[PDB]
Amino acid sequence: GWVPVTKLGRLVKAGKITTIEEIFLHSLPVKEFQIIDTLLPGLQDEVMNIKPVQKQTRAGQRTRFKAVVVVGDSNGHVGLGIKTAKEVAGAIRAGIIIAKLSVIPIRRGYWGTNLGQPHSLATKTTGKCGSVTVRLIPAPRGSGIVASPAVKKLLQLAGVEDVYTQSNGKTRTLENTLKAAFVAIGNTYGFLTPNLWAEQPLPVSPLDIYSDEASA
Amino acid sequence: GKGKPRGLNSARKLRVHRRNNRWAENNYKKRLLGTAFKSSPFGGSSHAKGIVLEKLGIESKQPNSAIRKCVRVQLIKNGKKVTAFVPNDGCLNFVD
Amino acid sequence: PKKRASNGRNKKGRGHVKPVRCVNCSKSIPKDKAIKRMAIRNIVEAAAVRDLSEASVYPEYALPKTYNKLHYCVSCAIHARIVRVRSREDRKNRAPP
Amino acid sequence: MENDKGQLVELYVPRKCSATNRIIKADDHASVQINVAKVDEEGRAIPGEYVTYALSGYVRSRGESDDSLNRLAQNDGLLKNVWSYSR
Amino acid sequence: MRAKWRKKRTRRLKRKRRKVRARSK
Amino acid sequence: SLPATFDLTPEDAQLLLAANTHLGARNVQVHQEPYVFNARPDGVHVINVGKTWEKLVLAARIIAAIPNPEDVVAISSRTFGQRAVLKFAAHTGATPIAGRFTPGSFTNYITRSFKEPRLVIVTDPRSDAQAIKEASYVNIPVIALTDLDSPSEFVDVAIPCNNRGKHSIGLIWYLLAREVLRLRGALVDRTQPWSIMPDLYFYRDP
Amino acid sequence: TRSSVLADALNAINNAEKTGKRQVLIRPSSKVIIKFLQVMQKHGYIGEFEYIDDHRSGKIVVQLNGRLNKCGVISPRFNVKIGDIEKWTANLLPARQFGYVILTTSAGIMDHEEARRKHVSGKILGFVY
Amino acid sequence: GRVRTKTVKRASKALIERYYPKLTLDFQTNKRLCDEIATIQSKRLRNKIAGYTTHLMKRIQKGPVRGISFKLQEEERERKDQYVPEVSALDLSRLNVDNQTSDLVKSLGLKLPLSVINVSA
Amino acid sequence: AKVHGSLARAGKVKSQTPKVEKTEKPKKPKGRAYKRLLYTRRFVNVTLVNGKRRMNPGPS
RNA sequence: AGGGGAUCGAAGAUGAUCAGAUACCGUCGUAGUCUUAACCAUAAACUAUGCCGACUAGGGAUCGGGUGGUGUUUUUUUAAUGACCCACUCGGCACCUUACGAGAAAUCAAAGUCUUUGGGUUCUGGGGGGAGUAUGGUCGCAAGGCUGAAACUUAAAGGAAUUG
Ligand SMILES: [Mg+2]
Ligand SMILES: [Mg+2]
Ligand SMILES: [Mg+2]
Ligand SMILES: [Mg+2]
Ligand SMILES: [Mg+2]
Ligand SMILES: [Mg+2]
Ligand SMILES: [Mg+2]
Ligand SMILES: [Mg+2]
Ligand SMILES: [Mg+2]
Ligand SMILES: [Mg+2]
Ligand SMILES: [Mg+2]
Ligand SMILES: [Mg+2]
Repeated sequence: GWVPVTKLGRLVKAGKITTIEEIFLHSLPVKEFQIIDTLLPGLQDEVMNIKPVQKQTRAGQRTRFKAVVVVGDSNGHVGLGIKTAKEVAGAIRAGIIIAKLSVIPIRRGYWGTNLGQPHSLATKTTGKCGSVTVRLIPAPRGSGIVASPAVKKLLQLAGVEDVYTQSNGKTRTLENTLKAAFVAIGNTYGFLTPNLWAEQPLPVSPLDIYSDEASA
Repeated sequence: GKGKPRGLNSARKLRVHRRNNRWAENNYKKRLLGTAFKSSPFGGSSHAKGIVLEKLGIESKQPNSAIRKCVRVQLIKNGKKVTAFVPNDGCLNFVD
Repeated sequence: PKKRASNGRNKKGRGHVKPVRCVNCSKSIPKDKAIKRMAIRNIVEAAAVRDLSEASVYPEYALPKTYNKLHYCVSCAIHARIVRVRSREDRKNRAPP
Repeated sequence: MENDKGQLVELYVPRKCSATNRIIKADDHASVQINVAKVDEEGRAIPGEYVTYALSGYVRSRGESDDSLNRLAQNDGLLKNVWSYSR
Repeated sequence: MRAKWRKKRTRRLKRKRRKVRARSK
Repeated sequence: SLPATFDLTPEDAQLLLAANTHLGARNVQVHQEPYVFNARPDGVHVINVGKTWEKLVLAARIIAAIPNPEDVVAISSRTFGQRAVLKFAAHTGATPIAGRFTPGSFTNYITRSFKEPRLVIVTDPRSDAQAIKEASYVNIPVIALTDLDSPSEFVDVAIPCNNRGKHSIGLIWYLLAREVLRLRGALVDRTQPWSIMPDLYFYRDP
Repeated sequence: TRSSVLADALNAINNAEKTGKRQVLIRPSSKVIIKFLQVMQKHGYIGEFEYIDDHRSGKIVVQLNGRLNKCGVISPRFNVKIGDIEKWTANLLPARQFGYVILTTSAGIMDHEEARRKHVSGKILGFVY
Repeated sequence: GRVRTKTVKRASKALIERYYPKLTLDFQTNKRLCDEIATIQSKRLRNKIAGYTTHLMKRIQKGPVRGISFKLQEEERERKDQYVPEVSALDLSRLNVDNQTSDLVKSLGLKLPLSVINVSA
Repeated sequence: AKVHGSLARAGKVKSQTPKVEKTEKPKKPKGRAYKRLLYTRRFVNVTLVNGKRRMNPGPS
């Protein structure tokens, strides 16, 4: 069982909030990972690499392994979680939890001639993460993911079909190349396009509409 | 202004500036100076023919301890002397 | 990198400060880089004046005071239990102890 | 946004900061949703009905969430001259 | 080593070369 | 707008003046404070008493809009606020936190003092900067009593007042609970003086 | 010294939009300023703007809104041909369904689309999106 | 060393919080309560429990000790909290106001008794 | 360094390796049939899927 | 090249120190330190931040000028002045806080307004060495300055932080 302790986990157990769409609309923090795997049961985990990092001690080195894990369903959502632990097996489970908790929405648009089922990104998006810049230029149809193999999977798992990529700095130390795209692929819902200028009535957050279910 | 001139009529500065800094490259240096023609015992070619003069007992760099069994060769077309390695297990016997 | 912002001294807008010499070893240290410690003292003591007190005409005369200005250097100051050393976070404090 | 024949796409039309008109990302935890009750001719609150205000994390980081609401509320009439346009 | 007295070794070196060179000239 | 009954009555204007609430800070000023008015010589500023009135009702309007009374939280760490915070929270849900704030009371769900407030109240932003901090981390609004030297950073609608004043802090807390109860329905009569004396919400040294 | 009033004007417009403001002061308000902003306000990016007439050169006060993303100048003003409009719009626009490349032609100041609707070309002034 | 440990600090603190109307400031009586009111695995701990109990019970005699709140202790704080004087200290004892507040109220348009006394540099 | 050394022991191990000859084995198919053969052992065969679908793990 | 040559003082003589000590330390000590006339063109000549122009956050202090204020003091209680006080301003040497911004971090109101990449302009760099060497010019009385390679060699020191 889950037996949640959180306002959102209580609703999600109660089934009062049905999709993550309401979570993202009012910017609700997510604390325990049961909220994710029950509202998005279609996420698949993919471990990118396991690299050891060592601390120097009085005598010898103790070893812990970094574990990058990328999650996401192939329609609209991606999560990147990086966690280190003593043993590789334990680090994989913990990095999965952070990856689900870090899930962000994605904006998919068109290169033009919006036939349907958007295939690319709506705008040029850039995410800088340290030295590296990762640029995501939307691509026309049939172009696919023109990207490095490690980045390619992160864009496959987010539902991007056609995209271009341009990099800078050291791409070949991947822990934050995958954080430069995550910023870029997450900055999709930050750019204000002319098709979003309209003003909305500010929907009331579910915590206030459904406050009658509070635990105490 | 980022350094370099941006004037619409400064192509002369940009082209000449690029010429002067192209010399810091190594391939552009060797190509235009023609060093491989003037040096590098071949004539810019990939192969050369010569006569074996003797065998050598060159010892290995760090970290490695071994004898490499090379040969001194004097080239035909220009007469220059080079040292060449004889790669395989025991192929120094065929190059006496 | 730069260990500190002023980074040796108070020279900001001068270039030259016409240096002085250390009181211990005579090192030609810059005057604004110096470690000036004004020394103020009584001419004799605050404890042995009792013995000198009964042996003086002009009762409670002045007990005059001795003044000095000492210019130490970095090597001399650090070596003799002076401003010697602090933590990286506490080097910003410009108030005297 | 929309495809060729209706069929609304681009889920999660996000909100806008009431002051800067920028949008609020999902990970913008420094943003605030403000519900202010409206009271009519009785002095007693009417639960469930609000005058809603949303502020982005940018203004709150800069310490003008208070100032923005002073002008925001006054324009709706639920304040008085506390905010003056001329400076 | 330090750059002052590798620079200084080279100047005593350059002094030596011009001295022996001028003998041929 | 307002029914003109929420307007500041003269029988409450002297209380604000009897508590020296209009007394501001020194010549030191924060530009984020447009509430200053008509400074005295020797470097004394004064807050327009008109402003702090509807700034006060606005805070109660937000408080009354929160459905559950206990989702309101008030934070006190300063000496002059421990008795005020608990007295205000005695007459409302408005669950109080006083003394040590044990940082991580908003995040870190496994902490003993985990709280998920719909809106918090802090007496002094500088002494309650930590309480203001996580409210900017887990999406929580903040109501603060602010003088002209206050750090309005990460603070929603604020009350211009004199946090230095001994009775100014208590009275503003008092008028806070008075106006919250009236809107909720506890005080049907607006003209009724709320017999509970404002001297209740004060600080005593012994 | 000052070389482009448009660069100084548009930089002031961006720095006010970066900081969240609704207004900015523009000095010294050349003719190509109004023409640049007149194009900008027709597309809704800026809106109301006001010309303060001092007897020296003029001033402009602009009322802003959060629609604008970036508004800059490409210097030098290259000659762009009717076939080279595509390269400019691909390099300096976020996408090809929105955004405008402002470029001066013999027929006044216009965007990259109005140039295509009129099939005229000229020199490039800047961009707003 | 004679500095008591956590297992002596915490067990003792748990007693006054719950046995305030109970075992007194005399050690030899306290230790004959602990041996039956609490299951302590070792005598040496029980002897140190009734030791730090007496030390804390001797503190509570003269004033209260901060960090200890037994529910009988704070009635002084849920009786002093309602302590209110009938004098109504917020009322008028005769209000003084500087010339700044003189025209401040006039700007606000309120009728208040203003015994104005000027305070200036 | 040194350019002299033991040149008398060149080819020490190659001339020292015991001579084991190639065993006679049936010919493998060439061209398309090899792709037919390789496809069978990899995709429609589950012979070596021990933990990771190894191709030529050592005998164990 | 003169004048000067009181101090200190590259060379050196001694006394130490030391296994050695032609070093550090102690005693002396010439060229110089000083100056006039003429050369030298270097410095970690450092803010290791080219110059010009624009905009973008708060705070106090100070220097020069100025503005206003029944403000204070001294003169002739009393004017003007001058010196202080308060508020503001223009220019300047700086400092304090924070990061929405930048950076590789250290840090930075400039090292910001840069993959959302264009204000103008000058100079310099392209792995570490060989090497600021060789060579040819050129300036200088000289010391050397300016300009300035190649052959050949080879995966091997830090700007920065972290743990020991
Ligand atoms: Mg690259
Ligand atoms: Mg030009
Ligand atoms: Mg200098
Ligand atoms: Mg130099
Ligand atoms: Mg330099
Ligand atoms: Mg500048
Ligand atoms: Mg100044
Ligand atoms: Mg100055
Ligand atoms: Mg290179
Ligand atoms: Mg090199
Ligand atoms: Mg190697
Ligand atoms: Mg280092």
